[PDB]
Amino acid sequence: ENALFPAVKDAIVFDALWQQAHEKVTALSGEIWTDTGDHDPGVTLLQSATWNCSDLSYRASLSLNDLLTHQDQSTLFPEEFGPEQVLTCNTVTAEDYRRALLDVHSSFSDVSLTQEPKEHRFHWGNLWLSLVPTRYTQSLSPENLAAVEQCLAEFLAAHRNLGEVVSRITWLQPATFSPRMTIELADNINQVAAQIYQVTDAFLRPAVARYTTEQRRALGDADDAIFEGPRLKHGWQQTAPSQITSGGYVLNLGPLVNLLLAIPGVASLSTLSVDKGDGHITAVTGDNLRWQVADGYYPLLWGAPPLSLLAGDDSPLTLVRNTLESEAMAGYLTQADLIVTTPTVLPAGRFRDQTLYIPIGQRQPECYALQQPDTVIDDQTRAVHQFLLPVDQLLADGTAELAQLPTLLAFKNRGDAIRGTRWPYTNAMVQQAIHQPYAKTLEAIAQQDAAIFTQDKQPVGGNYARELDFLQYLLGYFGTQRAALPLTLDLPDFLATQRAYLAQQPALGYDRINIRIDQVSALQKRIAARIGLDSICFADNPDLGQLP
Amino acid sequence: GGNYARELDFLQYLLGYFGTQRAALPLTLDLPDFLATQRAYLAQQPALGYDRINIRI
Amino acid sequence: ALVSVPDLASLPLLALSAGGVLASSVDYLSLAWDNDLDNLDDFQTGDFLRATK
Amino acid sequence: TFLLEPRTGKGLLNLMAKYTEAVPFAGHTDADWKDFWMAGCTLEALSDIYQYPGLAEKKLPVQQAFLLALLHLLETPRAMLNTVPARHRSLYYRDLLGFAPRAPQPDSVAVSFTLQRNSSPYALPAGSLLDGGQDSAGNSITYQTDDSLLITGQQLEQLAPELYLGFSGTSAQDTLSLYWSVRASSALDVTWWYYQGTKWQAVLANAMTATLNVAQAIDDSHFSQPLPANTINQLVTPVAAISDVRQPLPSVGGQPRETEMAMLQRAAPRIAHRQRAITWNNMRSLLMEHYPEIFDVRFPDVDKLSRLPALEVQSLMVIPDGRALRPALSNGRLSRMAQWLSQYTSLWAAPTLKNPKYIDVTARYRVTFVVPDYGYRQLAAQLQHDYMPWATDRPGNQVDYYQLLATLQQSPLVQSVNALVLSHDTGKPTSMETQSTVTARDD
Amino acid sequence: TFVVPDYGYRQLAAQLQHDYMPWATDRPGNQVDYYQLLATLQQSPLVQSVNALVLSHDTGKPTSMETQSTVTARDD
Repeated sequence: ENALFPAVKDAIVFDALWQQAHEKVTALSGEIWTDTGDHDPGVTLLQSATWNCSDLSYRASLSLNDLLTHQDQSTLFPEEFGPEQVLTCNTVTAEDYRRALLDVHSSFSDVSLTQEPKEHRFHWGNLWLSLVPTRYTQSLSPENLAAVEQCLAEFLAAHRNLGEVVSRITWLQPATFSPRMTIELADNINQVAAQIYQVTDAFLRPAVARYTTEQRRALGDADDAIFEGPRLKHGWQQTAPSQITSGGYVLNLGPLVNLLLAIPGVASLSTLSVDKGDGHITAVTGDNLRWQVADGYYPLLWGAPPLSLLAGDDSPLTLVRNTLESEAMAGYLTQADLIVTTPTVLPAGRFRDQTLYIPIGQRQPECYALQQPDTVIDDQTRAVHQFLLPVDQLLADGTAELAQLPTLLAFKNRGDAIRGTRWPYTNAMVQQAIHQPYAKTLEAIAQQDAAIFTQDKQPVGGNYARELDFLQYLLGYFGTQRAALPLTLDLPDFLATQRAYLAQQPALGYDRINIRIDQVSALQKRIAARIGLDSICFADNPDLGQLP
Repeated sequence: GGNYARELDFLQYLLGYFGTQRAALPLTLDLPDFLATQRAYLAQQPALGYDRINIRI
Repeated sequence: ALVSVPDLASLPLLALSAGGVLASSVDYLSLAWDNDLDNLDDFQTGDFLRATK
Repeated sequence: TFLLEPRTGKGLLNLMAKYTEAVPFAGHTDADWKDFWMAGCTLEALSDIYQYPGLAEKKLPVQQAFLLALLHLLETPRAMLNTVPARHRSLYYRDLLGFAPRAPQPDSVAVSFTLQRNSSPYALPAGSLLDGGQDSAGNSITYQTDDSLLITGQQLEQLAPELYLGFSGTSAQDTLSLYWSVRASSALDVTWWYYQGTKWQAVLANAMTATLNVAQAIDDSHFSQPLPANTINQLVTPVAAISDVRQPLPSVGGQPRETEMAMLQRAAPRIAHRQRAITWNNMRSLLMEHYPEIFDVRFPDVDKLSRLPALEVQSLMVIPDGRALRPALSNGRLSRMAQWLSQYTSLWAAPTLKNPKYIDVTARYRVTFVVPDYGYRQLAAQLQHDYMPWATDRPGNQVDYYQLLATLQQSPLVQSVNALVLSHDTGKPTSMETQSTVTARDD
Repeated sequence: TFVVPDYGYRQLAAQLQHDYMPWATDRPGNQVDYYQLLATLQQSPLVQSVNALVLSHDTGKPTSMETQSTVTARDD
């Protein structure tokens, strides 16, 4: 509850207000209105108006989560105005296609995105791409592989900046580089072999870390660092290999305090003797340092874990003694997989709002009025009804403006007024039928003096100016600025241009990059709202606008 | 159920009184005869001090 | 206190009827904050208002 | 700032004067009720009494006093309601979007520890609780030693054996510890050619037997002020080696807790740009966000952007501040600036940065003075200060003629100007700017 | 290779000499393992990447050495 009430509780409680009013009338008059007891009628009227003003002040405290709820919308802000849809994240334009692609294992590692290497032009520049599929290259894709390929195709359709879509995808073939080592242990099996498989597999592909946003902000960063790149449906990446090169790369491990130090981590094993029991992938000169040169196609391990369980094993585990290994390590003792999904942010509203107003005349005691309407009173008991009418509507305008501040400070759907204005009476209330044969006339006065008048606008009433002031102030949130006043356009279409430019702020961040074919290419509508047009440039359905 | 492990934990802790240590886990024996071996090794600690010397027939 | 409201009621009267159950001068602005009133006339002739201290 | 409700009791009274004319003075006929509230004064005269109550001399018709008391009461919920949109903005930045004014950084100093007269080389552990004044709030701030060292008596002969340097503690196992205070550089390489087991861009200062410190975090009412040579001793005194300990220099960096206004000012560009360099002024804003030496960044010309050989180099001019007059920053760091900004660009961008060109412009005054020669020098220094604001402040690329006129004759020692013919390479009523240069004004 | 020149060799030599003759200061093995010395070296915080650790006793890299009449030691 950001609510102001313990802050203003010593300023809204009708004794402070009554002494402020009483000193005011003691100052203004003072030798005309000399008696101020509770027996003069004007004192009672003024203190009743003071009670309604204190009501209006108490309504104007609580609370900021409660004043802003509309009536029916679950959240205060639209969820597209939340983080990771606003211009904290982006759509991908850096190397971050990598981190845009290392989350789709739910329905694989090492995306490499680059450009065409100073040749292979079309001869009158595009991009190339490079993937290793590791856990998509399976038995489960002789035909699912084509569906994965077209999902990649519509991914690349979804991410295509201003020019130069990619041209080559380059599926990258394996090498089954499966080494051989022996280790030795002291106490207690089939779990250490599964962990050794996990460590040797995770050593090949570089690093993939996927954090929950609250898991990551517990590690000690901020949301401007968390909400950076893509909209990750899973996790938060931070890695930057690029293990893929173009000369094949030497892939290499294994020192006393380096690449061989991630093998004794398994909490059973002593020192080793490691061999490379294959000849397809070469080894550079120097085996006591042991770099193993690849040539532009990626290594895998043994394939199946039953291919780790031949008569000829590749990891014998001596204890003193056969130390056999079963398929227990393959089905279980080996699962380390979780999944992350984000609902992207929700705040909650309350709506303790109102339409209730109590007029001054029924605060008054039962010897003046509340008599039935235009039947029993005698044209002077109606005179105090008309005396209290401007005071009642000035007390009601605070209620009316108060019940429009969620749509006065609105982004998407904005109203057509500056402030609030309400007729302060009700059916089954006496003071409506008394004020009846001019009731439509004067509420039309206070309504047009608060609206912006949708057609040919208010020329000297600066309601058209004040709406642009609202637009200036709200566009100043998003690091933008209201377009300047056209001295040669129409007014209402310019106003509809500006409010729709406000209403799509998080959408207007993406379409600098990744022009989809099915919109007006909202960089174009960014320009088309920098100067006020809005022919079709918002509500994107029709054609025939201002063409780029 | 590591009750077989926990009994060997008892044996380790009690054999640690007498300056000895529980025999390591055989990966190739039966379990119950090994457990009966270990508890009888605990049960004769003061007797197992003498017969380094003075083999009686 | 758990004060019932009557027909034709008001919070200065509902604070005097809650300040007699507790004998502690329960200062009507704290009644509308403790019971989550909206506009100082929210009670509807038969609902209860809880007054502590 | 932005208000969310204008129209005070003047505006309310205007609305009320429009409003009450629709009501007949009932019981009587052909009489507006607006006559009742506005009898005695006009609208503006009544609003004047509303601002200043003494304009009524304790008398006016009591419905007007009633109404002004009403409006003075109604000012209060309007005042609560004008406190809404700022709270809306802060609610949107803090609750959503998780923005926060970031925490301050700790200080770092280097203290020297000269020895006693003749005791021994004495060892200090890491974290020796060096003292650094009291506070701004009233509890003692202390700094701690980052690393253990020994204190031997190493003094410093001028810049006896070293490569470029010399000392007066030449012994075996000298274990010398220096402190350097140097400007930014390009990471040179030195050999330090002597041997220790056998005996025998500009800097700011040095020290001997020194070790860097940090601010030991316990509390604060500072980090807005670096400590100015304020350390003279430390906590509990070793008599083993203190004749003195001095820091010579201020602390390295405080970077205090930012204001909420600075937090909003950090937050609004970071939703203007997406932490990306896509178009122009993504580059300007992102590059001035990260390097404070950059005064401004200008852009290439519009038609130059609109030529059929799409340039594919994305050049943009960077004017530094010298940290003098007409500054030009070293090319050894501009390639690193471009390389830093390139990882936040798109692909196929590769932008490059240039020191500007400097075209000084002269013009002669021929001006009369008030009340001789001194006025020319004062006017020259004044007019030279405000046209190269990268010297001191934080301009235009062009220079206007008549704006320079109205700049000159408003000066309090200037009587009357006669002829201000400009000269670039020659005519008076002109201007000058190109989008590859930065103009300047001599004389 | 080192992180961030020559100084790393001297610091690594003193470090690696300290923990293999613990009778100098502390309170080891008779043998010296190869890959355990690997995983001893590349975990050092100034060590980037090791290339070739050929041992020499009297000559081959992926080996060990101990006899039950001697105590091994490690220079360099």
